[PDB]
Amino acid sequence: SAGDNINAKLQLVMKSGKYQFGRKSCLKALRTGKGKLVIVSSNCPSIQRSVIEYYAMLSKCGVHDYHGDNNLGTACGKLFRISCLVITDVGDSDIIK
Amino acid sequence: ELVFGVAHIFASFNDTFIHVTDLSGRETLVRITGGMKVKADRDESSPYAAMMAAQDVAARLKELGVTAIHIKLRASGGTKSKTPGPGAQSALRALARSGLKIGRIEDVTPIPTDSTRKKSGRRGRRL
Amino acid sequence: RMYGKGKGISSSTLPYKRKQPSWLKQKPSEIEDAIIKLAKKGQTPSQIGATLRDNYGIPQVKSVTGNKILRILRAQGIATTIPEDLYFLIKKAVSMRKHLEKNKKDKDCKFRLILTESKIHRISRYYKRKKLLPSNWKYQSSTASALIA
Amino acid sequence: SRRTKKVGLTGKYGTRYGSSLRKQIKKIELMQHAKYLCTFCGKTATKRTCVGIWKCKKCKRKVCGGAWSLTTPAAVAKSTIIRL
Amino acid sequence: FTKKEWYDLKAPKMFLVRNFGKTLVTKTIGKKLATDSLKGRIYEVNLADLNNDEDQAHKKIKLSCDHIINRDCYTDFCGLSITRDKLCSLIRKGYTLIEGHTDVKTLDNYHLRMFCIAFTKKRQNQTKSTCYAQTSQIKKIRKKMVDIMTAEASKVLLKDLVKKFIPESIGKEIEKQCKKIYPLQNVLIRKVKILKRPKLDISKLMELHT
Amino acid sequence: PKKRRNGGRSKHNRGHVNPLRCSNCGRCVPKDKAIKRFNIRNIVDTSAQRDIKEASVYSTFQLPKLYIKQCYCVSCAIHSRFVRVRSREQRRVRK
Amino acid sequence: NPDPVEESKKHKLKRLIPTPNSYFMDVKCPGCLQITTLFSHAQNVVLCGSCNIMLCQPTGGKCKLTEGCSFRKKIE
RNA sequence: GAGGUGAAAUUCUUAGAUUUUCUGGAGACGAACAACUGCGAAAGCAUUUGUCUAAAAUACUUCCAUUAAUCAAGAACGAAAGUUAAGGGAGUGAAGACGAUCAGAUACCGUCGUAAUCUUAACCAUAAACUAUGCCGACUAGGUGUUGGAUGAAGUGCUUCCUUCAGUACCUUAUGAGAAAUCAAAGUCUUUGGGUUCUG
Repeated sequence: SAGDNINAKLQLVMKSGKYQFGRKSCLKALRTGKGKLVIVSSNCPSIQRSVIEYYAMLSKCGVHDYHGDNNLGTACGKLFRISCLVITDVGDSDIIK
Repeated sequence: ELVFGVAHIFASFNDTFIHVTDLSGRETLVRITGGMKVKADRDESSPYAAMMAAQDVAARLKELGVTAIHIKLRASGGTKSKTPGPGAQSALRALARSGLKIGRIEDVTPIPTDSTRKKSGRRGRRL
Repeated sequence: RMYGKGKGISSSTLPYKRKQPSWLKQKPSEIEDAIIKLAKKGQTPSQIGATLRDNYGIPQVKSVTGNKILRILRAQGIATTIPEDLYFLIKKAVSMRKHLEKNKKDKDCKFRLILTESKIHRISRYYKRKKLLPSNWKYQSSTASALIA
Repeated sequence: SRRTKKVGLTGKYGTRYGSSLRKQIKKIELMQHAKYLCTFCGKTATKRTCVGIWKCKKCKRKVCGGAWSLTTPAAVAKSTIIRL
Repeated sequence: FTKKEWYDLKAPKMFLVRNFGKTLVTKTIGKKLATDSLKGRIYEVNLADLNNDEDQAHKKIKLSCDHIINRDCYTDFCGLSITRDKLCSLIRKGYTLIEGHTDVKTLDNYHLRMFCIAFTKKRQNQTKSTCYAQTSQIKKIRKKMVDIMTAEASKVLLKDLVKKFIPESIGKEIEKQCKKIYPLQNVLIRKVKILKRPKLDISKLMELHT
Repeated sequence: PKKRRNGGRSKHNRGHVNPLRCSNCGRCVPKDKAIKRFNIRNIVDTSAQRDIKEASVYSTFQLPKLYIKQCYCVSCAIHSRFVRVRSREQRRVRK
Repeated sequence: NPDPVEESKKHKLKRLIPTPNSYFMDVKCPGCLQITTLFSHAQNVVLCGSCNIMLCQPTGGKCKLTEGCSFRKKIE
């Protein structure tokens, strides 16, 4: 029972706070600095992982590899592959610490 | 000056193997059993056969010079029976009355931790 | 018991006293304020009531406030669109389906999946018997993963 | 509607060849022709191209495998290798 | 036969008698060296008959020959196990039986696989027939016992290990630690086996024998 | 009829048991039915025991106490006089 | 005469008239001097208000409390 | 000379069988602990370890607010045996060969030995699948236990006793029953009706 915590936190944050996902959208968020933390899928191509992680460390933001693959669609509430998440406005959730 | 030798006594409801070996456990000294003693095709495990064979090996070992004997008791096998055969007690009695030095007696009859199927089917034997 | 055997008579019994406890002085206004804030902070209503009873000491909310917990949560529009029990049971359903796809040999898992999905259909029929659910719900086993929202 | 009861994909062979060799063959081509999930993209779009190569339409990144199964018990020794 | 010669045996220095018996070897004719056949055998002697004491009549140690000069051999520790009669006599119904084993590599690059047998305790005030413990309790017993044994079985050398098997300073501390969780009864080490040993070390073996 | 209340086996809240084999005949019997005797018989009879003891050494050597734990099927048990038919009114009494 | 029964405490829960075995307590921490309210047979951990310290170990029974303190049944 | 038997024979054995001991392989199984003990709806499930998954029991001043019971149709699992396809194939071992005993013996007994038994993927849906007692629900009588809890008290943070749950058996009693054997449920039935299905 390790990833159940992150699953629940993501479930709460989708209800509670503004969210953006998609490669171009997350790039824009990290460039403008609005992003607060990024969730990256495990099976995402290594180039995307490297570029997102480098941009995060340059822009002073968090980063978190998910426990599983790019089937975060079943967890995030959508119905399609997503493979990357940027949380622009954390709502009332315990994801920061 | 005291020297020890192993004596395997194998009693399996039949011929009582007497097998005196070097204390190490290889290159045995004298193997007599009970078969070549009784020619009646029966009573191999009878006390008479074991007693006389044991007294013969006692005389032979007196001649050789070894006196101290450890005892290793084996009975049939892990798949046929579990109790020592009738002739084992007679062999022990004969070795006691022989005059040979006796050491330690121990049981080495194999005990199967597994449950390998033994002879006769589910209905079992009929005698 | 619904399945297997065993009555399991263990449960919780509410006290004979139905008014507010005489020692209590806390006011409902702050009681509803605190419950709304916490249920927004994130917790399902059963444990919401549990933590209200434990950490906050407001026994018999139906007595200390003139309304029940689900109704005071829903009256502000924050109400979850699926009931607590059905949501939890569907989560269990998707969990053992995720396991059984990996392992097609677990026969007791198959048994309990059949049992739980029968319970799912029964409870869904009950909840749509009232006006407490969209009438178009069918719960196909395909979109069960994302149906939790 | 359902044009056939049980023959299914092997109806292309007509009445020739015995049932003990048609039911036997049907066991495998059903899961051969069906597309498979791709690890590299998560899109179930990997088909067959030859006797031993599977290709994802989305990835355009082909992977070797068995004759008709992308994975097989003889190929699930990766767990023993990877436990190290 | 009449072509064989006596061969006395020797044991490492720490023991009390260091000389228990005489083995037998065939003649010295070719093409055998009359030494390779002697080498690589196994032994069995009571620790009671090797230390002249009654208390230690329930354990036996195998000895494997490792070096030969002149007439007397040198042997080496090869295996420890328990006597079958006391092994059986310990086990009786009404108590659950606890078994444990693991593999530990020693400080001397030696691999020894060992077993322990444990029993429950009636104690005084239970006034009942059965004396069984919970499955989780037994699992904790097994985990704690393996963790305890591996420390003192790896941090020391094999000579110190085999000497510490003489006063049995393992079971006493096993009992002391398990006192705080669940009381036990007579607990011991059933069998020791040599999983693997490196090549011959003449210098170390001869210094340990002297 | 229902001659025996427990059905010749302690089977209760159980579905199946691992079956063992009879020592004598080899027939398969479930564990909770076969007669079991946990037996402690000496290696040799006392007559030879005496001579062994005073022909032994250390003056404290003790002869081993062997263990058996043997089992028997119903038919072999009743054949080898391991059990008695007893009487109906007494049949219920065990110990 | 089962109606005026008196010693039915020893009887199982949901006796003649159901009555919970639980109760509420007021705990005073020794040397910390603060007031708070606590529920016996709770199911979640609790910390004080004045100084954040560990109170209870939640178990299926009546909770473990702390080594010291003075708890009084707040029942009226 | 060895297996062998109530005997004997078949069989193996001067090319060293049976037997002691050491090393490597294989397959099987997990005894002794083990029980009128546990879990599983049922068939079943006893070495250790890790992962994943479920269920039940207690306690609750937590929620839901009638969401329940049994079921024609239907569905899921379903011992051994058997069949299909690969693997694997020790031991046992339907077939069969034999050697015996026998008035004869195709069998009981003895030697060998094929299908099989074991693993993966599917069928087959039958058993004395037996507490032969369908399931749910209230009541009537006590004791002895015993498995897992929970409460209070005491031999010394630990160990027993008091009480109470859920199982779970046993022993006695029935102005209860029945044809009896017997049964605390097969009882609360001519003073005949708690609900429900199936069957003769």
